[PDB]
Amino acid sequence: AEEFPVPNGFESAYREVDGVKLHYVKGGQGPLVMLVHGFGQTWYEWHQLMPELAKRFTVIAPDLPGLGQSEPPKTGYSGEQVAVYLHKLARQFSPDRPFDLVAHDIGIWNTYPMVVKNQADIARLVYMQAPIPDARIYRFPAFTAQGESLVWHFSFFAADDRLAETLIAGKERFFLEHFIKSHASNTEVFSERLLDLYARSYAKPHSLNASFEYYRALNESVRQNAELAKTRLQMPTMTLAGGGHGGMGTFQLEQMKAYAEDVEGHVLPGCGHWLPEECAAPMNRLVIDFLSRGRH
Amino acid sequence: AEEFPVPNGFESAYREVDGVKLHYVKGGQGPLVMLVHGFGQTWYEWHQLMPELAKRFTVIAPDLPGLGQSEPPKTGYSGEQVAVYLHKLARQFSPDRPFDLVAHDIGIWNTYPMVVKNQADIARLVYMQAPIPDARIYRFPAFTAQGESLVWHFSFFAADDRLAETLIAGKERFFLEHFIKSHASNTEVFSERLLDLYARSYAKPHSLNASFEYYRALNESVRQNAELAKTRLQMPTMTLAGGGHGGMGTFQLEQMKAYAEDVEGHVLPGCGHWLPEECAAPMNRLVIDFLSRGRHH
Repeated sequence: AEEFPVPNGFESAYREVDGVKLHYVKGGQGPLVMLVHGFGQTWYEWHQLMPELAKRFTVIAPDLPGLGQSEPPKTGYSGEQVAVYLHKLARQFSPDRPFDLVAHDIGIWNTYPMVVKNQADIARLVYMQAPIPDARIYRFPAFTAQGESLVWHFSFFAADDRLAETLIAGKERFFLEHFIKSHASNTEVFSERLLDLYARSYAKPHSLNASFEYYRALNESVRQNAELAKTRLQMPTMTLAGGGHGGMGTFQLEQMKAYAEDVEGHVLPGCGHWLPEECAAPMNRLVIDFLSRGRH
Repeated sequence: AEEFPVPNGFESAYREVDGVKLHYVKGGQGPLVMLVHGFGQTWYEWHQLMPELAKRFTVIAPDLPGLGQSEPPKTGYSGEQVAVYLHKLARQFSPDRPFDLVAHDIGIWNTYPMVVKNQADIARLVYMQAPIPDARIYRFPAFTAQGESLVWHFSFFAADDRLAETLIAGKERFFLEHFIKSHASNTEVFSERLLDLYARSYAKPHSLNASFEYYRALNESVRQNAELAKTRLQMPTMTLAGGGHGGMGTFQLEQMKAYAEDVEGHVLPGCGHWLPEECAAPMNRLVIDFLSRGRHH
């Protein structure tokens, strides 16, 4: 059974990593690029970028532990714990060569520790639309002169008593449409058909719970990254952010400059949080061009 | 059927104000003190203070429009619109002398405009445990290094799509217990009986909606107050805030200093947000003493 349609020529498969069965979709030939999705979504957010990249790269897009068709992690949900699974998975397919990494939203949280701890394994890096967990996240506002803020959901999802799961259970389709569209500029791309696909996946009880456990571990990830960030990233990096409603704007690049020696950033106008869907043509172009500076 | 038990010597009653039927509980004799409750609660949060205060004052505790047993407003939920109802209600009972005002949480939002526009009508003012709506509210953090922050609910409640009503319906008791305890230092004061009473009240569909419409009007109230605040408050003012988990700390007095010429403040250690319940005895004493410096009975 497949929660989302696999693009022609790709395979849907599983790989046991440290006792956790991870789902992924893989296609193409050449050096490896791993694409890591974020909250509210699965590997499928990459499905329009994957065929283009696969003309030059071996592309793998896993489901984060507990989300999509991947089993929950056995260690924990902090960035350092989850990054182990993702690093080992990539190195199964690229054991003797560095690979490229693209990550969106909490895909950043779940990959930054393995990037900084294994810099020689990462050829090039693309991060989009979320802060790396650090003290800057405590400076975002709870409420803005326009209304709900970009990251008030951090508190909602991290609250104890299983607050978010208890309220959202049975209402997952309603909640996800509101969450996605409230963070979008080009809302029209989120058809009811596409929203049904994403909602059915994260409504699995273990996936709804896994979604919020990433936020329950966020302060631990901040504490982890305070130590790890004493070492700057040395490989070529690109950041992307939306310039429209729901976008991180200039924050994405400005934070990354504290982390990376070699970084270029782009703000995409008229685009919010969901870059692969809201602004597929310019985002795909930027990613393909940046990764194609390396060998393929 | 009363939603909450009425203290001995008090009456539960209704008055029509601008076509809206407002519920209140009233007792005592002497100059008028109006006590205005906040989110998650009703007039009943004042039920321990009211009999003490009624020894020297006429005490009235209304339900905010749409909450408790009061009809929703027919104008809107911004501070300036709601304050009209509360001002006119007070004037029905104290038309010839200024009255005192005590407000908690969004009771502040719903009274500040009528205080600033009708200062001759306000003898003394007590505000506790919420910012006056102004630009300062945009500085509170979305998330903290210890977990959820004090006012992320501003965004949750103001969200469109009836986000809050839709997620909380069928879970009203669960949500209110979490909200109260996450903003409290002393949770033991909230018995199962008391939580049941508050949950049943705000679970009424029009009251659940009304609860969040106050927040959907919050930016409008901020914009209204930006004009109103050009006139400082001149009456004696006291602020109270909790010093414990859920409390506003020094923020309450420090904000009020920008609004009021004559202001004193107290921070109560070991108390969170729900001062009339968490720290009833010292809160009651401070209010009674502050109001009894003025003329009473």
